Amino acid sequence: PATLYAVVENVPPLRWKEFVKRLGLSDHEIDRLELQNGRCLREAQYSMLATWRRRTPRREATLELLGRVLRDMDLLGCLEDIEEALC
Repeated sequence: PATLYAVVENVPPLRWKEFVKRLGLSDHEIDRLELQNGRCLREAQYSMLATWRRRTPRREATLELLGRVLRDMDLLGCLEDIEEALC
């Protein structure tokens, strides 16, 4: 969960969907995330990091898949900040 808060802050909100597209989650589910709760953008972005752990069958390394997305988006600096959150 703490890593999810880091990804929500380190990753930009406006381009979050693009970051989500790099995540590989169903594109249509991404649009539905706003319906789940758009009153709180952090809750929406958190929905991706939270719903992903639930909907995706990833037993562990949830940030790992996200980290690879960061590297593709040149967000390695952000992962280091997110990594600091875990530490």
